[PDB]
Amino acid sequence: ENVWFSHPRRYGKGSRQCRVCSSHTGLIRKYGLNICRQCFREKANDIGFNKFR
Amino acid sequence: MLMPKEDRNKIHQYLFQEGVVVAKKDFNQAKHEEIDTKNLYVIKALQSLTSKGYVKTQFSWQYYYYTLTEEGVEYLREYLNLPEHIVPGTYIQERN
Amino acid sequence: RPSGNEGAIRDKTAGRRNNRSKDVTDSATTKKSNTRRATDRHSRTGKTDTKKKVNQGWGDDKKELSAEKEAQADAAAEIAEDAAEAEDA
Amino acid sequence: ALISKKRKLVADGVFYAELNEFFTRELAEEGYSGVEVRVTPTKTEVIIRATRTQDVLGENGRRINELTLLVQKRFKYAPGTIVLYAERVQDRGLSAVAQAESMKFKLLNGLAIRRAAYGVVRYVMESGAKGCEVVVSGKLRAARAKAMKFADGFLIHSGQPVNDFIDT
Amino acid sequence: HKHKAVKLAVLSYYKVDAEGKVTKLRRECSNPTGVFLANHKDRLYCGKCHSVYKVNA
Amino acid sequence: QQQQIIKIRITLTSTKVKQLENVSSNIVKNAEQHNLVKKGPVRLPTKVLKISTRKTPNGEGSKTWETYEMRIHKRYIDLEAPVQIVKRITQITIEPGVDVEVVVASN
RNA sequence: AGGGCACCACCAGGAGUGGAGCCUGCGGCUUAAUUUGACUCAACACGGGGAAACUCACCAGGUCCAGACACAAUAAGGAUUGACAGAUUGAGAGCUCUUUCUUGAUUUUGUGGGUGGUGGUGCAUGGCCGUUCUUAGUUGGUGGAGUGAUUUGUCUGCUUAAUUGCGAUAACGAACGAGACCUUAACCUACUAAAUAGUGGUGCUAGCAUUUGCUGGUUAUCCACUUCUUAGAGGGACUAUCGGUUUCAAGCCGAUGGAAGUUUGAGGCAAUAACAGGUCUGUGAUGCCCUUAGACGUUCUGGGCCGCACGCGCGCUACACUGACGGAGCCAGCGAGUCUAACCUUGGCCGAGAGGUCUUGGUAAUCUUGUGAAACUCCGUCGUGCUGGGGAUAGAGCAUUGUAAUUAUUGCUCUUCAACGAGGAAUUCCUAGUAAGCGCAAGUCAUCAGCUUGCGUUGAUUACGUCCCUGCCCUUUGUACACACC
Ligand SMILES: [Mg+2]
Ligand SMILES: [Mg+2]
Ligand SMILES: [Mg+2]
Ligand SMILES: [Mg+2]
Ligand SMILES: [Mg+2]
Ligand SMILES: [Mg+2]
Ligand SMILES: [Mg+2]
Ligand SMILES: [Mg+2]
Ligand SMILES: [Mg+2]
Ligand SMILES: [Mg+2]
Ligand SMILES: [Mg+2]
Ligand SMILES: [Mg+2]
Ligand SMILES: [Mg+2]
Ligand SMILES: [Mg+2]
Ligand SMILES: [Mg+2]
Ligand SMILES: [Mg+2]
Ligand SMILES: [Mg+2]
Ligand SMILES: [Mg+2]
Ligand SMILES: [Mg+2]
Ligand SMILES: [Mg+2]
Ligand SMILES: [Mg+2]
Ligand SMILES: [Mg+2]
Ligand SMILES: [Mg+2]
Ligand SMILES: [Mg+2]
Ligand SMILES: [Mg+2]
Ligand SMILES: [Mg+2]
Repeated sequence: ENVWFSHPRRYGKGSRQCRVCSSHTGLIRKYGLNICRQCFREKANDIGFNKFR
Repeated sequence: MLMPKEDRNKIHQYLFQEGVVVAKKDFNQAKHEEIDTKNLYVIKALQSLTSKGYVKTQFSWQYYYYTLTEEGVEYLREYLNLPEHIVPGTYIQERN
Repeated sequence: RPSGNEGAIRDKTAGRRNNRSKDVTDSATTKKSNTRRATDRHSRTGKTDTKKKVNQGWGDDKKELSAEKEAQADAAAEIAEDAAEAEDA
Repeated sequence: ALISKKRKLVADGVFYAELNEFFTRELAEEGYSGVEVRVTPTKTEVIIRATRTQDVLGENGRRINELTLLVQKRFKYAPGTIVLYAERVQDRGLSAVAQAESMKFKLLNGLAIRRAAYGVVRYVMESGAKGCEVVVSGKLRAARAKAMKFADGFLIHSGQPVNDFIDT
Repeated sequence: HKHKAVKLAVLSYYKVDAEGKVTKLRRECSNPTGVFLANHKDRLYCGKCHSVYKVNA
Repeated sequence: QQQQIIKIRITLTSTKVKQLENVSSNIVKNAEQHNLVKKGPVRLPTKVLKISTRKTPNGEGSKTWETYEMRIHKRYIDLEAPVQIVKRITQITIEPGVDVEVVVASN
C-alpha cells in the first residue's frame, strides 16, 4: 500500500546478485550459478569445478 | 511500527505448527512462502522473538533459518491459548 | 533573468579556442612517486613492541618445559577417552 | 524437469555446496566433518558425518526432525521426499575438518595455542597418520601478526598425492 | 501531527429523547462499514466500495 | 506381463567416470544374463565445463587466471526388455553420483 | 672480488610499440559530483571496472524505519495507523498542511543495549592472491671440528631444466622441494561398440548425364563393418639402437628407426623463509573507531563516473600494387543455449540494408551447426595520384534493445573525406605449428568489444650461444649494520 518504494529490477547488474554474499559485481552467470568470482573460488571444489590444467 | 494482530498470530501459529521457519534476506517480497503475510513481517517477528530468547537464528547463504527453542514454545502456549502441554508443536507430533 | 543553458551559449572564455590560448600547468606532468612508502620498514607509529606483550600471548621460550609436557597429556587423554568411547560399556 | 545436464549437474553441485556451509554453521559444535547427498528417485537422503552423533539426533528425534523441516523448506522439497541421516566419523583423528573445529573449541574456550596445537597434532599422530601440520595465524595480545607451524611427521606438498592423501 | 482525537460521544446523530421520538436523519444506504464517512466540502471519504462508488453527497 | 520387448533406453550421466562405468558395466552384465539384446554403452563426448576467473579477489598483481573444469561423462544403453522383471532389477540399487534416466519409446 | 643463470637479459633476427587518427585506463585540470582502490619491475583494457536507471560507493533534492529487547510515563474517556480531493512536490511521496473519517497495548516519547553501513584503519587482522621464484633451494639422524654460537654434510670440477646426477670427500645414510604424480595434445587399420558418429553394399528405391559417374533418400518402411569420429580398458618411448666425445662416468651430439627422441609439446601441483606487496570497497571474515532518523542505513527522481589547455600506458585502424574493390571459389576448431520461460535459432515471406512477421528444431554428439568464420585462392576493375589507400570528424533519415537512448547505446543507407608517405630519444615480446597475419566462441550482456580467456586457419626469419647490458643466485672478502643501508 506504499506505491513509491520500487523501481525496475529486470535487467543489468542490479537485477541479479550472488546467492552467497549478495554482491553485484564479478558475478558468474555461467550454468545458472549466480555466484561472484570470489565466492566461486571458495566454493569451486565442492561444486565440482576442480582444476586440472 | 504497526504489524497487526492477525498478521502476528499467523506468524506465531505457524512457528508453533511447524517449529522452524525459513525466510529470505530479500525485503519487499511482501508475501512469505507458506504464510499469508509479508516477508518483512516474518523476519521482524522472528528477529523480535530471537531477542527475547525463544528462537535461534542462522543465516547461511542469504536465507534466514529460524529454529524454535524450548522456552519459546511455552510462551506460545500461553500466548495462543492452547491446551496445557498436550500438543508439543510439532517436532514430535504425528509419527513421534 | 537568464541563467543555465541559455547563458552557456553566450558565456565568454568557454570553448576550445579560449582554453588553447592558456598554457599547461606543471601539475599535469607529475606522479605520486611511491605514495609515501620509502620508509615502510621504519614504522611511522613508533611502538618497538614490548617483550612481555609478545611472550605472554604468542608463547615464551622459557616455558617449553611446561608447554608440551601437558599437551602430550591431554592428547594422550584424548586418545584415552576416544578408545573408551568406541564400544565400551 | 526439463533442465540441461550442464545445468542440472551444476545445480546439484550448488545444492551440495550450500548444505556444506549450512551444516558447517548449524552443526559446528557437534563435530560435522562432511555431508554426502545421494540423488535417488522418489527420495533424496542426506548423510551427515557428525562425530558426536548422539546430540545431532537430539532427544526423540528433536534436532533431526528440525533439520528435516529446515532443508525441506529452504530447497522446497515435498514433505517426506527428503530425510536426514547422521553417521559418525570413524578414524576421527585423520580428518582435518573435525580437527579444525576441535582446535576452534580449544582456542575460544580459553586454552593457549601451543597447548591446543600440540594437543591436536599429537592426537593425529597417535591416531595413526603419516604427517600433520597446524598453522595458526592472527594476533594474540600483540598487535603485529605472526605465524607458527606446528609440524610433526611427514608431508608431501607437490603433485597429485596432495589430492590423494591430504585433508586440509 | 495526526488527529487530536477529541473525547467524543456518538456523532452525526441528532438526539434520541428530544420531543418525543427518535430524530436520526440520513436514511440507510448500501455501505455496511447507514454509516457516516468524512465530509469535507460536498464530497465524502470513499473507504469501503472497491470499484464503483457513484454518490456525491 | 508376458515377455514383451519394450524398447527402453537408459541414459547415464555422471561427473566421475569410475562410478559411471561401474553401472554401465552392470547394465551390460544384467542384460547379458537375461539374454536381452542391447546396444551397449555408447560413449558420448565428454562435456568439459571451463570457468576462467582471475586468481586475485581484488585487482592487484600479475594477470593470473584459473581454469576450473567440470567433466561430464555420459553413456546410454539401448534395451528391448520384458518390462516387469527388468524394472524390478533396475530400480533397485540406484547409484549416487550417477544420474540415470529411463525412457521408453514407441518405435 | 670471483663464478654461474634467464628472449620478463643480450647475441643473430623477426614482429612491433614510441610518430598520426581514434578506443580505453591513469595523472592532472575543471566541476555539485566528475566515487574510489592500486604507482618501478610486482600501478595504469587492473578491481573480472565494456557504469543511460540499477550497479553506486559520488552530487542536487524526497521518502521510510526495516530504532530488536528491558524499564518508566502516555491509553482503551483511545498509545497509535492509513487515507478521498486541494495546496505542496519531478512525482499519480497523505512528505506536510486544510478536512474528518478510519484504526486499535502492533505502537509513541526518553535512558541503556542492538541493528545497519561499498564509512575509516590492509600499519590490528583471517582468508585469498601478487612478488622473491618457477628460482633451486630447505631440513633433521649418527659421526667429525669448535668452550660455544655454530659448522661439515648441503662441496673444488663436469653435467642437468633442476642440490639433476656423476665424482671429490670427515662424512655416511636420508627427508621436503626438483622429479615422479595429475590433466591435455600427438599414435593405435589391436580389443569393446554405436540411428545422439560414420563407411560399404543394397535390402529398397528414385534423379541427372549415361551405359557407370555424380547423386538424393527408408535401419521390426534393410543388412553389414569400425578405417574415419567418439570414449572405456589397454599398449607405446625408455633419448630405443648404433657411432662420436667425456674422467670411457654422469651426460651430450649426430645418424637410423619410430606417432613421438626440445622435461615428447604444454600446463596443473609446487618446499623453507618472507614482503609492513594488494584487498576492511567480494562475503552475515572480523577487532577497534565513526554514524544511527536532520543517517555515512535504505530507497526514489535527475545528474556524475564519459565532463577537457594537457603528460603517460596497453591497444585498434592505416601510410597501400606482396595492395583496395567487385564477382567467384570456398575450408576450421573451443564453446553456449529456453518451459525450475522466452535462450541458440533453421526454413518461408516482406525490406537496399538494418531488421520485421509466420512457423520450426533443440534442455542439446540429436537442433541452430558442416557455426558454408576471416585472412587466403582465381578472374576482373584501379594504376603510384594522399589515389578507388586511410575513414577521423561531421550532417540528414530508418530500425533494434530498453520505463527511459539527450552528452550521439548499437546497427543500417547516402553525404563530409582530417592527419597519416613506415615514425625521433627510447622501448616490448619472442626460438617451431612457436612469432606474426587472420578471424570464431565464451565472459561481463536487455543493448554495447578497438578488452580478456581460449580456439582453430595461414605459417616464416634467426640462434642452438653468451655474460656484453639488465635482473637474480652462490662462494670469497669487508662491516662499528641485526627497526638489518628505508
Ligand atoms: Mg566489485
Ligand atoms: Mg616430513
Ligand atoms: Mg616429492
Ligand atoms: Mg612436479
Ligand atoms: Mg637484438
Ligand atoms: Mg600511438
Ligand atoms: Mg575522472
Ligand atoms: Mg588505502
Ligand atoms: Mg575490461
Ligand atoms: Mg540513484
Ligand atoms: Mg559490511
Ligand atoms: Mg551505502
Ligand atoms: Mg644434519
Ligand atoms: Mg650434529
Ligand atoms: Mg651447512
Ligand atoms: Mg577407431
Ligand atoms: Mg601490507
Ligand atoms: Mg602497506
Ligand atoms: Mg527504501
Ligand atoms: Mg571509469
Ligand atoms: Mg595499462
Ligand atoms: Mg578479395
Ligand atoms: Mg566443424
Ligand atoms: Mg580519398
Ligand atoms: Mg554502457
Ligand atoms: Mg560478446
